[PDB]
Amino acid sequence: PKNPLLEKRPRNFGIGQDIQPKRNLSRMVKWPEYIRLQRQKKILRMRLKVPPAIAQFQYTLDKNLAAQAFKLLNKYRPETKQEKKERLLREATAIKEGKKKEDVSKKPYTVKYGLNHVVGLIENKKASLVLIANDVDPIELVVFLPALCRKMGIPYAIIKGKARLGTLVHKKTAAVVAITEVRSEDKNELAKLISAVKEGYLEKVEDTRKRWGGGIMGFKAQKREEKRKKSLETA
Amino acid sequence: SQPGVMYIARLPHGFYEHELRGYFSQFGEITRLRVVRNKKTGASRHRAFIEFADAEVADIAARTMDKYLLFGHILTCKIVPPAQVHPDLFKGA
Amino acid sequence: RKAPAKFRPLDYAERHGYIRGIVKEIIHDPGRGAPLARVVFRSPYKYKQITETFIANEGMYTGQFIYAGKNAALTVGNILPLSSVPEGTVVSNVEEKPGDRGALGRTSGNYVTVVGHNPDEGKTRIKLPSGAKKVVPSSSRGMIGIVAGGGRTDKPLLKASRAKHKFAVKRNRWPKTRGVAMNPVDHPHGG
Amino acid sequence: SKAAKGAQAKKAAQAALKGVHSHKKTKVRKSTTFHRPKTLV
Amino acid sequence: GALKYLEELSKKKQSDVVRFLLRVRCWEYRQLNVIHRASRPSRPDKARRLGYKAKQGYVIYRVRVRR
RNA sequence: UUUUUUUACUUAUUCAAUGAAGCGGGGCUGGACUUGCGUCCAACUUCUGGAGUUAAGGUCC
Repeated sequence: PKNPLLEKRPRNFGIGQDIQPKRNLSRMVKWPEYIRLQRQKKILRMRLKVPPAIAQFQYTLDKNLAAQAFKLLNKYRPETKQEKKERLLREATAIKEGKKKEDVSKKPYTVKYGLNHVVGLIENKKASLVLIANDVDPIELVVFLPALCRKMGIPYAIIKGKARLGTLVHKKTAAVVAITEVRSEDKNELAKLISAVKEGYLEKVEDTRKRWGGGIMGFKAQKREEKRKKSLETA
Repeated sequence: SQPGVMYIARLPHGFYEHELRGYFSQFGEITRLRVVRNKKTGASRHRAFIEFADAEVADIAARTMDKYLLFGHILTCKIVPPAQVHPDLFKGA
Repeated sequence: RKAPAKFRPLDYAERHGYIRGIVKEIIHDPGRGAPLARVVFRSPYKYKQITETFIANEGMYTGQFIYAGKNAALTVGNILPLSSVPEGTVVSNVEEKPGDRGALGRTSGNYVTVVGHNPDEGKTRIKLPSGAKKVVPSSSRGMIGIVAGGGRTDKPLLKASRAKHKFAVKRNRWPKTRGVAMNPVDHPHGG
Repeated sequence: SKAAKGAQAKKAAQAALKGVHSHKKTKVRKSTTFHRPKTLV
Repeated sequence: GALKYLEELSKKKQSDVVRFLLRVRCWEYRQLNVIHRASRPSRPDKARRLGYKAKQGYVIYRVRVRR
């Protein structure tokens, strides 16, 4: 049995009654200027009309195709410092016993990276697959890359994460990665990935890459125009 | 209202009746389903027909799953029109 | 002078209901012909009370409850938006825009007359003490009544000392030298 | 209902193309004042 | 490399893409402080031909002046 | 495709307020008109110079 001395003291939160309870006021928080600036920058890029060469970067690989591309490319990460030190020790041993370094070292296969290097490979038509980060700032560094790849007939895809590409190439960020050639046991996987990129990314973005982006209205303005159109239709 | 029929091909080995029913029931409930199979062996011919109860549910599933890279196969997911749905397509489903 | 004579800032309570304050003091403000009223309101968001300084309308008294908001009664001393008052109501400290805490009809014996309402676009036509007509948003607030202390200028000052006492607390230029009493270097009227 | 069927199909499509991490926690802030966080000195 | 393309694009200041970028960056720099540090050059080809390097000891500061 | 006119919009720019506290859109309840269920409009404190703040409580653990 409950104690008879326990009492309920409900509070009325109407106007002029008891003090208002502490609510979530995060929508009305006075933010620091850097937070307010980055949010407003994103909003302004949504509100203005975006030319197609920039707006094409909103169309990226889906989760499955990005995971398959990373599954292939994670077998071709560049040499670490320890691995290079061990290789150089073995080559120094071969030179000491009077052998060429190519006798103890095989031809490497790596993911190609560095923007100038990859642009050179595309222009020489050596790249077989090009992956471009969607968030390179300044955007001008990669804004010509889909046009260049289309002119050279190279399969490309826009993928989310310069940091994600940096994890491939042992860096913090990477603007672009390319595959030129792989090993014989992964040639079939690369060809299947290239066909998947062509049929599931490039054909699907063939029309949407030519459109203008942005021009989205804010919430209150959208509701205002909906109410205005409803009133015009009613009257 | 009207059912929707999806043709799915490039099926990897293992994407069979129970797997297809369970996977596409996430999109919407399935009226009928048949994997095309060889009578001499029982082996799959890497294609199947799924009749969803609802048409744009079938359309959403097909546009989602078309060109999906699954175990080395780029799937073929298409909506077949009701005019070319065969009357005996789901015999044995 | 301690505090400026302003309304409360326009908040949720005044926008949607009413809030009650109590008139604690009616005080003299140097340089101003009209008395001021100190009114204490509750803070809806905290335990501490808030003291406000209004221009006192005639008939306000210490110990009186006044009401500020949309649903406040049409009674002297109450603060209402102009959309909540009928035509012909006289008010004081009328806001030019809602939330400017009062701009029009502030000196002693003066008031603003609500002439008309246009509810379609939410406007209110008012008449100012100078006789000018104005259109203000209907959500602009005003205090019902006439500013206290009227008839102040009916009495002659009668003495240079009384004029001096009036203007010394006001900072206005006194005494005033005529331009024609000056040399030509000082005034265009000089000479 | 037809709207519910469409909503279910849309949710399955969103899961297939983007994954299942669709939601994110945000702090409840009972004040409108932002204070600089206290860090190691 | 990409810097030849960047130079040829920076010549086209009245094109749609460059005018969009200039407009949004002008808004952002107007919201920032009058003098503030840039984390990286916003025109890497121009900075490199003027002598900037991605080496410790090179900094970029952005400044607006009344014209 | 361009030149004028007005006629809307908001994203630049400008003004003001606040401790950036309740804006916009729905849901619930009540009232009206309507059509035979869509709008708009309202929720909350008015006899008194008192007091109102450390959540009471419900329900799963």
